[PDB]
Amino acid sequence: SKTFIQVX
Amino acid sequence: KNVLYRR
Repeated sequence: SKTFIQVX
Repeated sequence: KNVLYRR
């Protein structure tokens, strides 16, 4: 269970 | 850290 948030 | 931030 992983979440990847793209920041710039 | 289950939430990883991708620069």
